[PDB]
Amino acid sequence: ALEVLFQGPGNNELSPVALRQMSCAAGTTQTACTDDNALAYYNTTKGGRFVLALLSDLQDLKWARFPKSDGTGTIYTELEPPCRFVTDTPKGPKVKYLYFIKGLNNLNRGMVLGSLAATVRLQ
Amino acid sequence: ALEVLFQGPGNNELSPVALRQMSCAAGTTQTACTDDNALAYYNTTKGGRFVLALLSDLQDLKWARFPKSDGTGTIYTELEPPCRFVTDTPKGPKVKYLYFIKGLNNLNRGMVLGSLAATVRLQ
Repeated sequence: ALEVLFQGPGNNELSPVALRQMSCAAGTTQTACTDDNALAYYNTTKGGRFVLALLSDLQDLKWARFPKSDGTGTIYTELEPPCRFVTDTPKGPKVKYLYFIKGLNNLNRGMVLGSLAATVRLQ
Repeated sequence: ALEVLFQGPGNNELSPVALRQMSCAAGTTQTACTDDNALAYYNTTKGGRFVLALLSDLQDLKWARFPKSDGTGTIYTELEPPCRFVTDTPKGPKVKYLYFIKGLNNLNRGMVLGSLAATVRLQ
């Protein structure tokens, strides 16, 4: 499914890599992050899991929480004010909110917007 | 086919719009732009046709030429150094070169990279 063109690994070459999806817990505060109520889109990277955006039904989200792979702790990441779009889901049309990670650069912001576009448009 | 999520028209809403494709003439110099040897991806915009990137088989391109819609003249746009990727075409695998318009901002650069990604990856 979802893909993005990675600027790399070498030269000026372009490699398609997967924009993977995982369930995650978000909320209005760090304490608020209870159960799984959003979908995080991420790249695997030199740091590890790099999360670019969350997709959720809620519009109040300001925080997302991820447990480290290893199991040695958790990370709380700040979300930007969301973006709303409509997509025709199996249960009918619904508003979805797209939260970019706070501080996400314009290139990665564009990669997500281009990558999701065909599936938002599909009915 | 190709789509991108437009940040607009209002609020923080997201609208899927088509990333349209048109044949065009490119070359190593402005004079070199002879016949149709590339594919320009463009948005329709408040200025008119906004071209974001060219896709071509040639790797020597530095210029692209578009006749104005109206017919009152032509535009020569400067291309950035290209990016190469491989895609399995009906005639087998071929290298393609992606030329971003000179000065293209990172958001639009990312939108193109994300939008093309699923079709590069497909066989």
